[PDB]
This record gives sequence, C-alpha cells and structure tokens, in this order.
Amino acid sequence: GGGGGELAEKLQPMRLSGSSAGRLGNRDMLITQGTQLDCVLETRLVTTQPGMTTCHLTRDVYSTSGRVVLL
Amino acid sequence: GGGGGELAEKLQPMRLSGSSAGRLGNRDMLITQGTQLDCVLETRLVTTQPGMTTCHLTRDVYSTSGRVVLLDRGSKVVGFYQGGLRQGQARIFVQWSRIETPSGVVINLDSPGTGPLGEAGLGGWIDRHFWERFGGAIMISLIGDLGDWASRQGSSAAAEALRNSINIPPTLYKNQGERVNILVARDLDFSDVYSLESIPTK
Amino acid sequence: RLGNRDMLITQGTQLDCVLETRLVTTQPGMTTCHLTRDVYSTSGRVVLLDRGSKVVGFYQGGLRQGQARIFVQWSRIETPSGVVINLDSPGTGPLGEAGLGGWIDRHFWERFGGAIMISLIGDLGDWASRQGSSAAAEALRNSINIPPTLYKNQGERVNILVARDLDFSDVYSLESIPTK
Amino acid sequence: GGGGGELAEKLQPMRLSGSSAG
Amino acid sequence: CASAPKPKQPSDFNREPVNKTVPVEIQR
Amino acid sequence: CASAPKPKQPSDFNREPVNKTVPVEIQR
Amino acid sequence: REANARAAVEAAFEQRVGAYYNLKYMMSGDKDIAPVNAWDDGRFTYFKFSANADLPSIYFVDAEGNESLVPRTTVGSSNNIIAVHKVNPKWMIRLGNRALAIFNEAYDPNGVPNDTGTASPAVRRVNKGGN
Amino acid sequence: REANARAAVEAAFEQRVGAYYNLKYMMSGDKDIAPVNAWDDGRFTYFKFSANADLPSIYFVDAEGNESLVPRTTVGSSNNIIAVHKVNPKWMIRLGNRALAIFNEAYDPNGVPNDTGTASPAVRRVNKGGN
Repeated sequence: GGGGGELAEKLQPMRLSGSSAGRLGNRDMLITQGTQLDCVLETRLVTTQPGMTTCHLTRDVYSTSGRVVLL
Repeated sequence: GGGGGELAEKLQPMRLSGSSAGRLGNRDMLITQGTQLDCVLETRLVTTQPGMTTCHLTRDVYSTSGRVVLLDRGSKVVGFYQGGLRQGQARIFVQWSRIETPSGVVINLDSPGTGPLGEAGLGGWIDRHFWERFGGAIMISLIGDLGDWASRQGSSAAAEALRNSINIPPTLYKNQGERVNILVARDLDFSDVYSLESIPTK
Repeated sequence: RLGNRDMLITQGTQLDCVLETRLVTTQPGMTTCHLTRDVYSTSGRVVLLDRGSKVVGFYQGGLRQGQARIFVQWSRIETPSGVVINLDSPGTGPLGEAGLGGWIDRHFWERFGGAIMISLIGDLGDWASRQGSSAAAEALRNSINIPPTLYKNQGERVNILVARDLDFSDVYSLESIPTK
Repeated sequence: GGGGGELAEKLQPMRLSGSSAG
Repeated sequence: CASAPKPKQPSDFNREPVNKTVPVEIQR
Repeated sequence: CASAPKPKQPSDFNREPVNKTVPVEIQR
Repeated sequence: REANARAAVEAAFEQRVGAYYNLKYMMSGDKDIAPVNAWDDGRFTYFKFSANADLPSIYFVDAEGNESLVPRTTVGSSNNIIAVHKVNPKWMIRLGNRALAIFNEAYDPNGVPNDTGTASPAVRRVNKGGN
Repeated sequence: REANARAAVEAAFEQRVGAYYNLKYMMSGDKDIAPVNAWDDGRFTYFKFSANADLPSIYFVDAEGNESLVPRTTVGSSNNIIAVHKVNPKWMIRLGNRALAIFNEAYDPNGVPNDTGTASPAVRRVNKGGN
C-alpha cells in the first residue's frame, strides 16, 4: 500500500555516502585550505563603486610541513 | 465497488519494507556516524557575509573499536556557512568540509557543526538591530508630535519608515577560541592510509 | 508466519535509549542516543541489540505555531560488536508519544515588542503634545509569524518505536555451551 | 533514500578546485 | 524574560568513594 | 546601544615562568 | 604472513602490560544511576555498571563547569563498562532527570604521551598511503 | 640521484645545528590551559602541552593589544607541540572561555634573517620554473 502519506514521507531515509581518507602528495610544496595569510591593506576602501583592492603580505608563508617559505 | 471514498482512503495501508543487519568491515580503520569531534574555533564568526570557518581538534579521535588514533589532535578542519539568519533564529548552520591531519591525511567529511553539547548550529551573541529597525519610525513620530505641539502653542510617514526597515535579519557574533563539536554525518574509512604493526618487545 | 523469531525484532518494539546531544530546533541537525538496555528478539531469547549501542537520527523543518513536539527519525544503530542495521523509525517520548518534546520558546517579545513599543511611544508623544497647555499594525504584521523553538536537555530518556521488521539472521548464530 | 530534504541539501559539499603556481 | 531551563545540578553533600571493591578487570 | 561582548581578558597578577624544567626537545 | 601480523597485533593489544591504574574516584548526587566501579589507566576512563542498571550518558566537565560531549566505547564481556577516551578531573553522569558527579581525586595533568598512534604502547600506526 | 638529493635535504632538515634557544617566557591568566614548556629558536615559537591537556587556540597580540590569527603547525612525536611561524613579544592562549597570556621576556627585534627560503639554514629553495 501507498497510504500513510505524511508519516510515510517523514520516514524516508537520508542515506549519506561514506568517505575515504586520502593523503597529500608533497607537503613541502603545498599550502592547504584554511591557511591564514596576514597582509596589510594598501588601498583605502570605499564601497560606493565596485573596485579593486590591494594588500601586501607582512609575513612569510610556510608550507604545510612548515619547512619551506612558499610566499 | 469503489465507494466509501473518504473511509476507503483513510484505510489505505502503509507498508514499510523491513531491514537486514549488516556488519562493519574493519572497525580499527573506521569512524562511524554520530561520532563527536571536539575542536576549538580559530576564526571569529560574524554572519554578515558568507564565509569560511576553521577549527583545530583539541583531542585525538580514536576508531570505533577504540584502539587506533585516526585523527590526531591539532588537525585542522575547514568549513563554511552561508545564508545568514532569519528573525527569531539564534544559531547558524555550519558545514565542516575537510579535515587535514598533521601527518598529511585528508578526508572529506561534510558534516554539521554543533555546539559543545551537540545542539545544531553555532550560536553566540545576537545583534537584532533594534535601532536600525525602529529608530526611523520613532524619530519621525517624535518630530511629528513636537511639531504639532509647537504649532498648537501659537496661542503615515512613520508607517512608511517602518515598512521599509522592519525586515533586517539579525547578526550572530561568535568569539574566537570557543569550543565546538563536529558530528560525523557519514562513515569515514582510513584503510588506505594507515596500517598496524606489532612492536618488538623490549 | 514469521520465519525465525530468534533473529527478529518486529514492528512496534520499544527501544529505550538515552539522549546524548542537547536538542535545539533552530537549525536542522542530527541527534544521537545510546541504548540503555539490551533488546531481545521477539521470542525473547537472544540479545539482538546490546546496551550501549549508538543510534543516529535527524530532525528538520522546525515547529509551527501551537506545536510542542518535533518529529525525529532515527536512521541507523551500531552495535558495540560492529553490527549495523538501518532502522528508519520514529522517535518518541518515554511513554511513546510521537516526537520529542521539551521546553518551548515562543518568542513573545520578538513578536509583540515592536508593536507594544510603537504604541507606547505614540501614546507618550500624544500625551506630551496635549500637555502643551498604523505603525503598530505594520510592526506586528511583519514579526507576528515567528515559529517557536524547542529545547530538550541532554541525558533525557527517549524511545524508538521500530517501524519495520529487523532481521539479524545474517550476522548472528546460536550454539549450545558444553555442560560443565 | 532521498529523504531529509532540508538537512541533505545543507550538507551538499562545496568542492573548490586547487591552483598551481606559475 | 524566559530562558531554557538548565539540567539538574547534583548536590555536593553525599560525596563518597565510587570503588567499594577493586574491579576484577584490573585483575585484582 | 549594545555591542558584541569581548572575549575574556586574562588577569595580569599571577605572572610566573612557563618553563619549570628545560624541554627535552632542546636536548637539555 | 598478514595473518601472522594480524595475530601479533591482536596479541599486543590484549597483552596490556606496564599499565598503571588510578582508583581515586568520588561521587556525589543521584546514587541510583551510579557505577559500581570507576578507574582509569592513564589514557581512558572506565565506568563499570551492574547488570540491572541502565547505562547512562556521561559528560565532560571543564573548569568553569560547562558540560560537553566526549566519545565513548562500550567494552566488557557483558557490555557493562563505558570507556571514555579522555582523562579528566570531573565527570557528569545523567540519566533522565537524575544527575551524578564523579570526581577524579588523583588527576595527573601530564599523563602518558601517545607516541605510537594506537591505544597500546606495543603497536605502531604506520603510514601506508605513502604519497 | 634524486633520491640522493632528497636524502640530503631530509638530513639537512633534521640536523638542526647552530640554533639558539630562548626560554624566557612568563604566563598569567588561566593556568589550567597552560603549556608545560614554551621556547623559540629565533624563527618559530614552540608551546608544548601535556598528554592529558586539550590543545588550545593561540593568537598573536600586537602592541595595542589586538589579537590576530597566526599560522601554526603541530609537531612532536605525540603531536604535543604547537609551533607558530612567528616570534612575538606577547601571545594569547584561548580555550573556550579561559584565557592565558604568554610574555616573551627576551624579545629580539632583529632575529635572524631568512636568506635561504626554508626553515633551515642548510637548504636553499631554488627557482625551478625558470621562465
């Protein structure tokens, strides 16, 4: 039967596919997501018109292994 | 016959298919759904604009068997939020997308972020913008009344102002360094990146 | 007739579990509970789900005005020995009433404070203007429809009412113990 | 199953392609 | 003016040792 | 009239050395 | 050969040698949901419950008194032991509307480091993926 | 040959010779989230935490007292050391609603220049891309 429409549609399963762990290739030549780049704003920013900004890195940015200066 | 339409449609059966129990493959290289990952929030969270969050695991995460450390402490988790808040809401939905182990292991967990006790979404201090929503109307009404008083002492705009600025969604502020949980929404398999070996005694 | 009643949990069996996560229905989310007791078969002779088994579920959609219970669907249970079965069953209260319920925040102030404040300032201004010798409806129309929020504390007892037949024939078997 | 519509659509991943330095 | 009630806080008066006897899992 | 609260500022009274002993990673 | 390695790993996990046990645990609150035994081995904390007792929910209490979730595994021959994956000075036990506080009276901040990546000091976790 | 070069690079990274260590660090605040050791080598600052301690979040404090994010890497045999990629007079440590301030009492403004492009003075970073 196809009855019990409301209860039967609140009981439809949510099946989420599993994930498999991988490995990063070379962690000396890599900057991964979520790395924070600290830079100093050069241009003064006024949002009246669309425009372009510019900043300069204040610090060296290392690799995820923390051994090579990449930026 | 096909009569008795209302009673015959309230008597339509609801037949739910049965389920069969299975078994997990390797419980030493596995993190199952509903595991709680305790991490500390790095970024300060303000929901004005859509953005990306970041947190670090404060503790080691073991396998379901509880014998192998699968996610080391200090692992970096990256997530994001979007859409802002609605009136009456005090928690934002955050999806954590990926975790990076200090040894280079990467797994894509797309899981909901929660509070320290598992309540859904991240919550902090809420700015409801009371003045930006009602100050125009209050000011218009008060100046109207003051002008009327001055005109009398010789011997609707407020609704228009309110209609335009009444619907301003609230903003959530969450401080940096706050504790959060990631509730694993899917099964995470580490069979391809780790293996176990016995240590020679003494 | 049911096939094997030693490897079977039938519909309408009550699974008593303790809520781990604190539940707040602002955002859709996932719940988690642990079985407090062993669950036996319909014959009542084999423990099919051990105590401490972890159950994962979810809720969505929030509440409507006048509702005090949220619908929770429990999706999967994991046995401490590694058995997994997908039960997609409704979560209930300790006495089997449908949905999880707790303390309800109806947001009285967020719904009526704008109107009350607008009316009171209007009346105060009128009084001050007289002492020389609708905006409230607009405010109410926009914020009157705010759905309530349910809060349920962690550690609360809940039931899972099994909505389908669960078969454990493929993962367990029975053997007699040699006497003495 | 395809249920859990709201929660399942808030859990859709956002996969951003990496970049290579030139 | 109304907030979600907190779960019960246990009383800190009847504080006593958990272990009346050594567990057998410790092999003692 | 309301602003986002600041995170807790640590008290500057109980100021003491972090290193009670030389770390072994320094090989000392 | 891999069966030999697996047997060695299981033997190393079971042998459980060189372990120190802390038994200084107090409790206050609702004693009807109390464990019959609590201890820790320096890495995990174990609460043992009787056969007739419901298994409660166990929470991690920080210095300010805020509760938070901690992962648990159920061990023991009859699933009567809850093992939490942390060592902490204070624990909270809740079942329904009853609460019980557990106090570690010999808390060691240092603990023992986890140099191997496993719950045992006799098994390495090694990086298979290479890459 | 490239395996020889890689072995040389790893040996140069590990050898870690000619390094000066600064141990003049004070702390005030919530000592329950405190590290057991803090030092710097002139380029990175290292905070070591015990096995039973949660790893907190560490923030960079400027002269006016504003906090900002600083990149970190987790090092050590048991992931017990947080290495931040900067040397700074003042640090902020936060975990939940607890805060601890770390003060570098021997801050050297000059530091040591990074002429090689790597964290070690024994490895050049060289421009492969040419172009």
